[PDB]
Amino acid sequence: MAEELVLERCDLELETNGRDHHTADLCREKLVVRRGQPFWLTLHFEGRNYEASVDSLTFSVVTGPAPSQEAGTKARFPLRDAVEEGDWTATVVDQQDCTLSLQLTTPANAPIGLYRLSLEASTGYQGSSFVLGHFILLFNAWCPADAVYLDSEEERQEYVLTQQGFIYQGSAKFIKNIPWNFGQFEDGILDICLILLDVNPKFLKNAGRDCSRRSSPVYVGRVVSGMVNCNDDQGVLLGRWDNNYGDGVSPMSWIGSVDILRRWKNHGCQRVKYGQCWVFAAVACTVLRCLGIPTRVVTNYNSAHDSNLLIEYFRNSEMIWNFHCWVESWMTRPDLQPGYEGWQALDPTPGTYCCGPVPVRAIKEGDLSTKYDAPFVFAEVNADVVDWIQKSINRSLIVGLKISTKSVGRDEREDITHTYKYPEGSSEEREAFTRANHGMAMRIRVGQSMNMGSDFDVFAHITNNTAEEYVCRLLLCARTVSYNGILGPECGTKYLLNLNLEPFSEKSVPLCILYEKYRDCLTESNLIKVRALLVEPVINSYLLAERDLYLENPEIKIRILGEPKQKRKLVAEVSLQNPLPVALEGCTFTVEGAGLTEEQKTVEIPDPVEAGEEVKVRMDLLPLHMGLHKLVVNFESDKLKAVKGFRNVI
Amino acid sequence: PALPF
Ligand SMILES: [Cl-]
Repeated sequence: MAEELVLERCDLELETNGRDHHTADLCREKLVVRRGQPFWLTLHFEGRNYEASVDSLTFSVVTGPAPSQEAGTKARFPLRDAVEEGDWTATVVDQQDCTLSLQLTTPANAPIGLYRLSLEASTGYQGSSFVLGHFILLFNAWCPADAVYLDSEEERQEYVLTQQGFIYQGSAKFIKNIPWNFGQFEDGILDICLILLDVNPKFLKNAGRDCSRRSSPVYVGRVVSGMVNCNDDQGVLLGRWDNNYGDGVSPMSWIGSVDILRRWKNHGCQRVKYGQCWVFAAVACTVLRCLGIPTRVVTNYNSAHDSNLLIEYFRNSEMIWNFHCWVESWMTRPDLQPGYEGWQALDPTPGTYCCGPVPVRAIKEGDLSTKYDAPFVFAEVNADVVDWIQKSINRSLIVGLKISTKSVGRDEREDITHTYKYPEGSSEEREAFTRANHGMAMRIRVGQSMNMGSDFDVFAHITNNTAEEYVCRLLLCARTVSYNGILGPECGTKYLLNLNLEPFSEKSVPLCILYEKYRDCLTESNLIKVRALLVEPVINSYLLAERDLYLENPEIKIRILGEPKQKRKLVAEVSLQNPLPVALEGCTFTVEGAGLTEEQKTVEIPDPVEAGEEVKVRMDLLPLHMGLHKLVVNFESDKLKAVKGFRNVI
Repeated sequence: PALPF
């Protein structure tokens, strides 16, 4: 006899839900709730109320464009007293005259996103399915069973609910706290974040699978990361670092994420102008916090001291900056080995999805095979630099300084450097350097000898003594250097982007030093400083090698014409061979030496001397005494001055 | 600004 039920309306209970699910701000118009936790609907009925003996109620939920039960994006479940742990359930908690209070639970591993809720009221012989409305399901750091679980309320407040923090800029020794409006709970943001997901490459590739996988805070974090700065047009931000931001808004101008998200949407999801590391991280932080993943912005600082070849190498992507900001998020990592639950580093700055998430403990341990993108993060806080100048650690460049983040629930900076790096020179810091960078050595060489005037080769002689092939970058350059420390213009430069070093091998990499280059930029030193920088860019380890080079003057040949008796009868033969490729003008000798002459014989030359063309002169000597005697010569030219020489006699 | 060394 019993008639089917007619729903008057469905109360979403936005207040008590917003309160219990910590989504009070996101529940202005619409129900948003977190997973793994009961929420409340109240059915108002027109006429007869629910009677458990008569009516059988089923609910259906779908999320995304291709829901399926196997993928977790669809679920059907009854209304009944027995409530299973970790499943989609609905049960009654109150029943008055007209109303029926329901309590719904979602799995703690339920996919996040927008859901359509349907009800099927079957009364005896009949039934009628229809839509109730929509709830949005978020990540739940309060839920012990959730992967993003976080056991400290103060931390939950900080890394999820707090909508302002500090982003640290400046330098290692002058840190500045810049305040920031994350505004993850402002009008529109939640929807815009949801859009960001539904435009992501993996969603286009396979929308159904994508929505399924948004159960994983790893997956979402990875997706949240590479979408803030995409190489696509769909990405949120456009980077620019050349103080030329007149086209759009200046990276330094922004004080919040919110306005960037809106601009991006309101203009067909097109790159906002412009951003830099810390703007990307803030945007990622906002998006992540909004979706319920505990997140924070961090700043790592670097410092570089003395035109050291490193500074030169960079002065003219994966480079070394004054500082760099990325985000860390909080989740378990059952995709990895045990014990990597906790902070995971994510880098939304330039799978296209890079970088992360990767455990921060994996970086400190140097377990660089841990997914995702461990070497890239490791590179951001580790640079090994070594000199040779005949090993000798160089400190012209320090990376991994004062890694900083806002302290929990206070207007203060928290130094988190210890989480990334072991103490310098510790058993652990070395133990971990090993695990990372599983004999490599380089020097400068000349081979044949060097003459002022002549062109000649210098070699970066690199030796892979180990069993591992490396792919290195090589800068090999030469400048003139002064007796009193100054450095002159370039007189030889060879850059090599790709230099492979096959195991247990060597290379001698030539650079040509041309007269034409050095000749007019030289000083009386005759000093060329050759310098090789060898970059292994994966580990971010460097080998420096430098060597100074003296361009010797041409020898003066001296011969003893006559006989060596303790009497007289001697003559001098003194020759120089011009080593230049040019007319050597206004040539003269001087010769003298006590015991051989008492008349310094200056002889001038009217004939300019050519390249290779030598120049002999003569002088008559009247020796006097018996013992050892040394003749002494000087030579002068227009463009070649003060070349000496001597010769012993008896 | 974020500055390259
Ligand atoms: Cl199905």
